[PDB]
Amino acid sequence: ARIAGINIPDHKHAVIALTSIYGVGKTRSKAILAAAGIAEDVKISELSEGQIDTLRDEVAKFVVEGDLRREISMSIKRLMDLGCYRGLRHRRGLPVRGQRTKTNARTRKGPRKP
Amino acid sequence: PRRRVIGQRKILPDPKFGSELLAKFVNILMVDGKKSTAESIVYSALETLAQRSGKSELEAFEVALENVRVRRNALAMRWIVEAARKRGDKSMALRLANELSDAAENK
Amino acid sequence: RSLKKGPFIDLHLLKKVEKAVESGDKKPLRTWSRRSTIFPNMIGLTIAVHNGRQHVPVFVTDEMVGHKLGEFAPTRTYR
Amino acid sequence: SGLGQHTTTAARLYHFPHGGDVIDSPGVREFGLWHLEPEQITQGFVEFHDYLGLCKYRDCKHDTDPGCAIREAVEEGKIAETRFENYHRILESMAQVKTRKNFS
RNA sequence: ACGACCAGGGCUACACACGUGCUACAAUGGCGCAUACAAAGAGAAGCGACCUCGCGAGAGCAAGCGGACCUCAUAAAGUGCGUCGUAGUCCGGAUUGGAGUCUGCAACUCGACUCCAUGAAGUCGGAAUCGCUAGUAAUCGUGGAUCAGAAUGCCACGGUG
Ligand SMILES: Nc1nc2c(ncn2[C@@H]2O[C@H](COP(=O)(O)OP(=O)(O)NP(=O)(O)O)[C@@H](O)[C@H]2O)c(=O)[nH]1
Ligand SMILES: [Mg+2]
Ligand SMILES: [Mg+2]
Ligand SMILES: [Mg+2]
Ligand SMILES: [Zn+2]
Repeated sequence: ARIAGINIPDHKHAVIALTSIYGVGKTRSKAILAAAGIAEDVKISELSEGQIDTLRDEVAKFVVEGDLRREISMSIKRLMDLGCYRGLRHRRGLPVRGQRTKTNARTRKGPRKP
Repeated sequence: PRRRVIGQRKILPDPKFGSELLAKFVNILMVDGKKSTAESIVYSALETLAQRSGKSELEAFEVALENVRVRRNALAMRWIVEAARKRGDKSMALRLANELSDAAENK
Repeated sequence: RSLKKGPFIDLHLLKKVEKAVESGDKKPLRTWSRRSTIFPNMIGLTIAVHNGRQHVPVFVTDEMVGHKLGEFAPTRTYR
Repeated sequence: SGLGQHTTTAARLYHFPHGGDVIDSPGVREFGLWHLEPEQITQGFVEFHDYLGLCKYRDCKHDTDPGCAIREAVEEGKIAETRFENYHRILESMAQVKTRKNFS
């Protein structure tokens, strides 16, 4: 089973296997299975090809691929090329939305070194 | 303890079997004051020990208790519960049942 | 962040936009409104945004519409 | 017989033929380390500056602690073991000088 | 002028260090559905039901109540069934983007919360060090003071134990 989301989902339940695509969490995977008509506890076994391509059309409304990687990235490129204050935060790897930088900024800064 | 020499508390026994010793066993596995989820694991572990690992459920626990021997019974029950947590099986009722099976056959 | 019923802008800076459209572009306009929402009628102008001690001119760009003027002025010098 | 004697006194001042002054020192066998914390003992050596912040934990005694990157630099051979064994002799001396008390 | 007024900024910075906490690393659990049991307080420029709309934060309409009456207010763990089957996972939720709610002249610096998506480190922690002898420890939620708004802090209150 190869979706428009070319990366192959694991041979498990349907709502878990759709989560592996970049851009589909737990809630959006429930919305696709509810709109198609497939139960969430149905595995990749017995999921016929007539039931896979109807999941390709429901996911086709949303851009969820490396094309979604560049749209998140170029939205940040809109900030950094503009010269705004928020664009300066992303270029140095600092927190943006109000987190402190005294201590406990290990996610943004990267590993410690004196 | 230097001056205050007192005894130790006598808790109410097992409501299912009437066993004083099994009431101290469920309190060791009990964490966060969850009595209702602790005794359900201990009862399901002993029923696995009774039906598929030898009859006389009250005696089958005692043979597993005897090989690992108030404080002598206390340290024996604590060694069963703490070794059952670091196993490879799926649930706590399955892990502690295999520990009592190994303690009955002293291995 | 802000509710959709009316984007906020100060009254003194809104008056500075209206004279700038009619009389043409001028020298960069000194102001203190770091909280105003940028409207499309400001595209092209240069607004000097106060950042604590001085005024930094900001050339308004098309994609700046909707943002704040405080998002273009660093308030501290880092070394 | 096998020792040295301190005959000359504390300090006598003179001048160079080019410029500057000289200061003589007494024969001194004393070690006053009552000044500051043992964090400043880590700063008292040049090459150990560049190896800080490389060990496992953020605080480290560097003697009985597992994963000391300073001890890995001595075991590699870039730092001689004479300086490392004398370094913890300084730390064990502070377990013996501090005993009674002293403060300025 | 070491006084006083106002605007904006700082008190929230960031290569680091230390103390104090929360949530975790999970099957004594995670999630979905069904469902049972608290005590103690707060409320008039206030608590705000019912009804209606939105996935939701909420919004509209609009009673009751200065209160053992009304409102906040459906306590949570637990119980019953189903599911995942020991893995960086349906663990854990950081960080970031996008779209919004509410408070207030006004949420950029620097607010709370919701929704979508992303899913860091972490698989029980060295030397060292702390609390506690019974309804205590552990853990579960609730309420209050401060407060326009802003609780992992603090003060109280019970549930299991
Ligand atoms: N062979 C030899 N002897 C030397 C040399 N330098 C010094 N000495 C001798 O060593 C001795 C000690 O010298 P001195 O300078 O007095 O020592 P000091 O350190 O000043 N002593 P103090 O602690 O009393 O001040 C003297 O007898 C001196 O002659 C050297 O290069 N070679
Ligand atoms: Mg996904
Ligand atoms: Mg999770
Ligand atoms: Mg006491
Ligand atoms: Zn070290």
